[PDB]
Amino acid sequence: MFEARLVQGSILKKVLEALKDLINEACWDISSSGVNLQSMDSSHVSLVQLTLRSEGFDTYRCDRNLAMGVNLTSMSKILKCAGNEDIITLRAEDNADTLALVFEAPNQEKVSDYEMKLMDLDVEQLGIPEQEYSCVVKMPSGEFARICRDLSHIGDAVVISCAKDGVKFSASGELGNGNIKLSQTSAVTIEMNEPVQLTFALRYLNFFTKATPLSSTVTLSMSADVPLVVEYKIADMGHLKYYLAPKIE
Amino acid sequence: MFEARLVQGSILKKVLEALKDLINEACWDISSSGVNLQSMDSSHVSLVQLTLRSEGFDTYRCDRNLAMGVNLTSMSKILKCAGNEDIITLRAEDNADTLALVFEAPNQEKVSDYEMKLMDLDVEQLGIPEQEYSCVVKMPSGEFARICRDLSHIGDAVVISCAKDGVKFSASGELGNGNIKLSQTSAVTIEMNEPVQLTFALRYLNFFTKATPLSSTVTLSMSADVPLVVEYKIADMGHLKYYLAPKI
Amino acid sequence: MFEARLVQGSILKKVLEALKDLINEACWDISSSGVNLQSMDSSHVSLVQLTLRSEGFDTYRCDRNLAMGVNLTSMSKILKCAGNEDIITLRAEDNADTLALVFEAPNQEKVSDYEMKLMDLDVEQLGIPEQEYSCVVKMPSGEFARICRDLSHIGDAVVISCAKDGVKFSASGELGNGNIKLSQTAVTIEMNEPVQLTFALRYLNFFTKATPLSSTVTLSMSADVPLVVEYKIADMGHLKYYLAPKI
Amino acid sequence: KKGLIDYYLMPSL
Amino acid sequence: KKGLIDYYLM
Amino acid sequence: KGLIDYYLM
Repeated sequence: MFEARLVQGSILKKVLEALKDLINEACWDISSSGVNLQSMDSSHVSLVQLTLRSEGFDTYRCDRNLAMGVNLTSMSKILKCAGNEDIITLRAEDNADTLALVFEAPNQEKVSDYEMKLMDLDVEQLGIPEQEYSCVVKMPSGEFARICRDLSHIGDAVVISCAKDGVKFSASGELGNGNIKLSQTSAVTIEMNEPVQLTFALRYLNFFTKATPLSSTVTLSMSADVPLVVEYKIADMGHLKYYLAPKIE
Repeated sequence: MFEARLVQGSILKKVLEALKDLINEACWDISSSGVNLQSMDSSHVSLVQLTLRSEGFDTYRCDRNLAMGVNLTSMSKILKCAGNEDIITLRAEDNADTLALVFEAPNQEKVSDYEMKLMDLDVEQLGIPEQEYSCVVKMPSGEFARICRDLSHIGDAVVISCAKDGVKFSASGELGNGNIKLSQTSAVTIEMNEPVQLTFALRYLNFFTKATPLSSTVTLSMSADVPLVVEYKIADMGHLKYYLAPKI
Repeated sequence: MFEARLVQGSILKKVLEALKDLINEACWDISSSGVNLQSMDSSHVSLVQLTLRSEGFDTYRCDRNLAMGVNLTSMSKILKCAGNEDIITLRAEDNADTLALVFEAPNQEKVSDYEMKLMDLDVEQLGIPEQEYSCVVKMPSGEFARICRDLSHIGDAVVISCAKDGVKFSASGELGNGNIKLSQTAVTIEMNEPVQLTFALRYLNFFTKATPLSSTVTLSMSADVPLVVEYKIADMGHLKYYLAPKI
Repeated sequence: KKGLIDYYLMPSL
Repeated sequence: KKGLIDYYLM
Repeated sequence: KGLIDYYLM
């Protein structure tokens, strides 16, 4: 059997909000380590990677590994029926055909039980390379969301340009061009082995930023000839990483 | 004439908001005892019944009984032009083809007057049975609205089951199923003479919950083989009851 | 060169919001006295006029008069990338192909620069004649916006009629009619002769997009002249809207 | 029939 | 003609 | 190369 109890049920609601508009269905890999999801979007230009370690759940049991094929829109509709302060329990039989989600209102005397149908999904899961990066930029998540939103009003593509003392974001379209320069602060932090000047699709980025409610900070890891990683920490329990292939033209 | 003055005019704003998406046009029956409106929706699956007692108005005058044919969307447009703190007076001459609505602002030296054309409605008179129900559930209006809304994302129908200590609402659809159980409170209050398990169309309940602003409480009365009633109190004046036929 | 620094950059954000749904394009006429913009809407039923005086800006330089053709939808988009607390600097050469706009964040450590392509406009700025008004009504801008909105749900046109003690706004349509009566006791009327004039609510509801600029609005009215809806800007100028009589 | 309010109104069917 | 701002200009 | 597949392992 699988059973996971998360008192801060709101984490789950935000994760579904952060995922459901980018990918339609995905395998939730459940094991003794916790809950892992890894999925490319339809176009294969981006990849999402969710970790929820077992020790972040108030209780966790996984008797056998399990790949749960999930329609993310359906899971999201179910999770909208949870209040923000609900304790959320996930539960599935071995070789499950369905997933049970139970929501306990901690003030109120109200219990909701939902039962989600699972999909049979053909796997195909390739390893994500382990590496270190030329530049790692830590900054406030709300700032990054705003910067991506604003620039998308000017152009399709963001040039991200990073040196030891600051990071620059540039866009350019029909109406003109723009660039936002943030200075490293005493927070905006830059850990740089060497400078980078890389271009990416804002359309995808403005989807990553729907994870903003998970954390007040976001980190950007980049190198020449490799995907951008935009990571959001899910405090004391995991993270949500989005990878973005460089833009070609 | 007919003339009624309502210091708390927002009540009337909320009543129109609660009616206009469900009912296009209705007769307002004016009389000495107050205002009564009764109407089926155009599909005949639901019925609404508004009662405002003459007592609950600050002044009230009715010389001759009046059946006033009203397009609820027009009336709603007019009441939009009332602020939430306004004193609202309704006035109709005895051979009325129009209704006057006068909005007196609290603070400012602003008064507004509107004249609304009435319509010629020949609606069918028909009696709502008075009865005692198998189950009566008193609960927060907001909670009932959240339940109906959330379940309608799962399926089109709700099964409501009631027992001495608890009411359950459940729905099932293509994505799977869902049920919500609320225990009697020691606020939810359940008076179960005999248990029910009944099916209703969620879509219509979502129209009824547009009355949520009139009351922080709602009451669901149900028995086998009869429509559900969903009742909101208009405190110190009357009520809005929605009736819903069982889904077949 | 032209260069203007405005510490209250939200003035310009609000100006462009007050312009961009009424007019698509316009010449910003920059001189040493300040910035003027004048443009009819595309239907020719109304006219807007913007004055921002040089002494309203914290720094102001203009070595040569310029006429900069601007797509206002684009300028809006750029100004959306400015926060409400930002210092904004406009910059342009004397033979300008582009407008530079620089936003300096308050908490600091954030500077944005935007470069907007200008356009060629060949417009014919005829004169607004300085008139005399039978009735000038000074009122709260929130209250005027609410009235124009509410009445637009009853009919097309407002009949504005004014006299010693108060002003009345009326409309009528298929559903019926309505009147709103405001007395002078903050409502202020200086009237030499009574007036009863009709105007299109559709244009007035574009005008009220300027309501964020001021908590008061003045309506200047006579028979046989356009209505002026005026919003003062701070201590630095105004936006005036002119509306032909609804015929 | 039974899914319509008409069925239940006075005199009830 | 009178419903146009042109009429009132110059 | 503008696809993630390119980089997977």
